[PDB]
Amino acid sequence: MLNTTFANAKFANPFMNASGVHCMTIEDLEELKASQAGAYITKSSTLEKREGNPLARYVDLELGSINSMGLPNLGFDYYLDYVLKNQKENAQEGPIFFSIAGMSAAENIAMLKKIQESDFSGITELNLSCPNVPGKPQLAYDFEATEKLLKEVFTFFTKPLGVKLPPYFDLVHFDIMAEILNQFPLTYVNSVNSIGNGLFIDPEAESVVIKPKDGFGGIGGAYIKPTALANVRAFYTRLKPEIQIIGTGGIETGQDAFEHLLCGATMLQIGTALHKEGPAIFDRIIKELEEIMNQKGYQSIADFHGKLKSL
Amino acid sequence: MLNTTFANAKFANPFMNASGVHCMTIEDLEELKASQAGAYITKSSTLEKREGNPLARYVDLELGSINSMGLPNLGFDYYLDYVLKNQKENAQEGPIFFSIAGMSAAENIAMLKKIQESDFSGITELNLSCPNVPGKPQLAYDFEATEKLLKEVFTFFTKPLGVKLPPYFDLVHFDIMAEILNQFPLTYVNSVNSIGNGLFIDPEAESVVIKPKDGFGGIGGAYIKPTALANVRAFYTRLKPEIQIIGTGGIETGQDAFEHLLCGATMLQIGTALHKEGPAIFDRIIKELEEIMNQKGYQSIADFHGKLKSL
Ligand SMILES: Cc1cc2nc3c(=O)[nH]c(=O)nc-3n(C[C@H](O)[C@H](O)[C@H](O)COP(=O)(O)O)c2cc1C
Ligand SMILES: Cc1cc2nc3c(=O)[nH]c(=O)nc-3n(C[C@H](O)[C@H](O)[C@H](O)COP(=O)(O)O)c2cc1C
Ligand SMILES: O=C(O)c1cc(=O)[nH]c(=O)[nH]1
Ligand SMILES: O=C(O)c1cc(=O)[nH]c(=O)[nH]1
Repeated sequence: MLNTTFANAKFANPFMNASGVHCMTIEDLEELKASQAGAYITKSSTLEKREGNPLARYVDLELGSINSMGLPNLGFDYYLDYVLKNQKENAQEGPIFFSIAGMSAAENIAMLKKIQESDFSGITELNLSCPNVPGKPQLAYDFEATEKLLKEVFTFFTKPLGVKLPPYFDLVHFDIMAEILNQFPLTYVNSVNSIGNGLFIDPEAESVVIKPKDGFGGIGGAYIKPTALANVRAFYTRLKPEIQIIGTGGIETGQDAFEHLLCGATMLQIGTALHKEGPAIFDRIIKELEEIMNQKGYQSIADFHGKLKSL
Repeated sequence: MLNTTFANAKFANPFMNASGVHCMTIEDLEELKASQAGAYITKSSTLEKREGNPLARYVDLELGSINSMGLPNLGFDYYLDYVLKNQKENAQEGPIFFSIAGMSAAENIAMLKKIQESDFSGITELNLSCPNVPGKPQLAYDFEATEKLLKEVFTFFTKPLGVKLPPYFDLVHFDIMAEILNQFPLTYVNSVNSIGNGLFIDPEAESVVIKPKDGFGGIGGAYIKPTALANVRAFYTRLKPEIQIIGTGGIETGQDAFEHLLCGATMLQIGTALHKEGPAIFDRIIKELEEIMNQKGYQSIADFHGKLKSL
């Protein structure tokens, strides 16, 4: 019942990991491949391998998570070599998704050229929102710099490309961004990365709980669902239908997933809850969603996709 | 133990209602005066009375609230006449706070000129984040327009003035705004208004839960505490010490208040939790904070104010 078409490919169900979670090593990626996820995405990579930030850099909270990982990753070539070899042995009803988060515009262009030049036939996700690098305004909060980068990208990049966006909080920003993105042949937008630079405090110790950046980190989980649904819905009513949506933020239960799909998401990614539970989450949440659909008489996601009702 | 000095005035404790909650009529305001709040603030006003948005416009949520009130208020002259008459009968160890939220730059200047010309001797709060008017980018997300307005204001306004800001999510935005505000003789900044334009869905009805704006509204409560603490802390390490801070966002318990004061807030405001519980919240949360302080050996807020430790 959760069969999905996205970016002209067929998936068994819309669920994926969110970039950054369970997707750093080839071993992690093979575990996602073995799970019941519909599709999976690599850790956002940079040209050089990176150790990332000092530890403690991820903390589980009652209502979600806070992190400032610092883009720890094994480097672009490691992920590219893995996906290229995994295309060479044909199996996943499913392109692999490949996230990049260069430390500059130049680095993102350089990685996109290598992807474009390679045989990669999967789907690439450009991270415009990589939030826990110290010293850089999220690129997707600078509308002019975003537009300039995308213009340069689409002078050469003809393979399927989505962008990973930070949350926006003002309807006029949704208007401005949809006007920028609508001029390109983008495959998708992925809404939302972490809510940026929140703070969690241990009141007993009177201190922050993560080490980097004086304790400020991206917030995920149940704290952010209201903003994530809003971002998915607000782009769903504004983007051209050529650009589809991946919804990420606060997905733990089948009900949370239902809600993103009702707003207009086509694939769904799970971050915080997958961190906590491990890839057994995918079997649990697919069953929760199917049970919701069965109670409502729904046999396919097209029965309620995008059909959130106003009052 | 909770005696506080702020804006050169003395208050019995730092707690207040947040603007918008329990502060629309004279009767509401007299109930906050009667309660144990240390101080209180009026509903944001406009020059003309406004009925505000269609109903359902406020909803209680398990983790906070969503609202799109539309700035329902009884109009500037009604609040000004009330505070002016309440200054005339001398009592509150405590200036009243007066919030304004003009529908334009002109209306805000017009109301500020009336306050400056009146005998008002309390404190004014200029709302730069009034989020549920349909058709207007939050003014405080437009740094150029914010700076231009504040420049004009401080050509004439000599009385104690604070600004109510929306949450920021990028450390560079904290830098830009602190640079703008630090050039003025502002009394305070009040961080945070709601998280803007979030969405809450009833999955059984498959619809949004508030009427105006296709169900998008400001989010308050426990959802937003990580963001509000970050915004208080980030302005506390950047603002000149002349500009003090009011923390608002997700305060329900003594521990939540403790955390905001640890970040640097001097006064605290309670929105969602006061909506739910009514003015008896002030007695409860004062006692909770006092108990935390007693357990730590603290006899005054200065023992821990702003002393949040990094790792
Ligand atoms: C541990 C961690 C690492 C993250 N790293 C990335 C990453 O490399 N790239 C990406 O685009 N987002 C990353 N994020 C953001 C997630 O992809 C997702 O957008 C965020 O956690 C919102 O989802 P959630 O509520 O399910 O956690 C990361 C999140 C987590 C918790
Ligand atoms: C019912 C509603 C009305 C609001 N109206 C205003 C108001 O007129 N002006 C103001 O500056 N903020 C208003 N806000 C925002 C609150 O002052 C406070 O910034 C927001 O609720 C965050 O606090 P909380 O987590 O304690 O709710 C209102 C909030 C509530 C829920
Ligand atoms: O690796 C990081 O810290 C990271 C990247 C990103 O895009 N989002 C986030 O929450 N963490
Ligand atoms: O009146 C409104 O809707 C209101 C104004 C404000 O500044 N903040 C908010 O949450 N609601």
